[PDB]
Amino acid sequence: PLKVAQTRLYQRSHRPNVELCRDAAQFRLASEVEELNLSLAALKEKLLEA
Amino acid sequence: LTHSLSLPWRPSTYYKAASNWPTLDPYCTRFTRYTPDD
Amino acid sequence: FLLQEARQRLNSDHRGKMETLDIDRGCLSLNLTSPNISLKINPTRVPNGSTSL
Amino acid sequence: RKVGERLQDMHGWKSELQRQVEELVSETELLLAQKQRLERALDATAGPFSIVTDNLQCRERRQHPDLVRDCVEIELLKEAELIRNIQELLKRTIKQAVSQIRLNWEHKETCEMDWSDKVEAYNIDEACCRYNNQSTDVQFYPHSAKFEESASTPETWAKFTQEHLYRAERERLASVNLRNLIDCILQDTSEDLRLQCD
Amino acid sequence: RPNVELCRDQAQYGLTDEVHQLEATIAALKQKLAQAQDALDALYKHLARLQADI
Amino acid sequence: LKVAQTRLDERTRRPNIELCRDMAQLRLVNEVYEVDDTIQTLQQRLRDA
Repeated sequence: PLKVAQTRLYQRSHRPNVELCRDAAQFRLASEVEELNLSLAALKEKLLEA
Repeated sequence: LTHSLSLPWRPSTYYKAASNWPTLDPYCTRFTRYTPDD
Repeated sequence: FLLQEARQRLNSDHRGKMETLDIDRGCLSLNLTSPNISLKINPTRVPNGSTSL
Repeated sequence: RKVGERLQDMHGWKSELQRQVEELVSETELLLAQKQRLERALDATAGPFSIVTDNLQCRERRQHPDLVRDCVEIELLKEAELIRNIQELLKRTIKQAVSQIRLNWEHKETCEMDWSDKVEAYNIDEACCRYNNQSTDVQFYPHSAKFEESASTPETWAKFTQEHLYRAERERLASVNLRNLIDCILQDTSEDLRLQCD
Repeated sequence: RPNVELCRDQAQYGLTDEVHQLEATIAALKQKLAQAQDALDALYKHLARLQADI
Repeated sequence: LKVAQTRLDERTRRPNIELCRDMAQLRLVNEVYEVDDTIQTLQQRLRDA
């Protein structure tokens, strides 16, 4: 899921120069990465506690 | 949806865009770092 | 009267060829950078008048 | 789901942008022939002018008692003035026709550009929707602020196309109005020249 | 091009061919990319394995 | 109009929160549109003259 969101955000950065827009997709695609990352951080610290 | 505001604001593109096509509406409101290759 | 008509049926050609030239030399130009490049709608599509060689 | 909405919408805008520009091809084609009907009237009005000039040149060739100012000399001069006034009216309408065709193609190429950009994006957003966790392809593209750097808000995005479509149909209605003007100007100048010749 | 001048010319039959060719080439590179990002995924999975074992 | 356009184009590079809808922004847009009005009324008199 982290892999996908970076590839989704990268391709959308190659959208044409006026067609490059701040659609809600971009909004979620960003928030998505944040959650996925902070969730792996919570999972990474629990591996340290385990 | 909601056009919120992040503390690092990067409005660069809009400028170049309206530069090639004047006809354009405001890009106003209503990952804090760059890749080294960028 | 006939010779006058030949002139107005031979000029049509001249005008036609002179225009064709423009939409043929301009084409040779259009080189990548060309600021008007674009993926046209139905590009490969024989129009109506399409004659032959 | 959200990317999908964008496609559906983008496709709604793309399919509709495809109808505008193909229709502008058809109307320019109707104006393409109406400019040619405009000229071939100028093609066929030089013959009557050479008839009137020959008739005036041979009617000065009369003997002494019959070299007279009569009704034929009046209507032959009026026909010569009417032919010349037709040709200048027909030359001006041709120069209006070519300007309408140029503005049809300029307004057309602009609309097509937006469609080119849209096509590129469609393909990109289409692929982005077929990214499965159990799919390869995806990679760890290092985070970058350019992933969020945008150049239009969804609203402004539409506006761009909306505007393009508005002015594009303005060229449409205009040519229609001019093709009515071309049709009326041919029926008048042909009939005035026939009534003068009779 | 106007009236008759709109003629199927050596260019039309040629350009129309180039289009088909370019679209096939574009397809080849797209499929090739997919056969390479696939390899990178394998490379990564095997690295993870080798590293966990180390 | 030459000053009024360059004045705004330099102020479009204010970092982050500094890029503000202060009344200087709306007045210079008003300044740009007024010179366009003035240069359109003055070319009207030249065509009349």
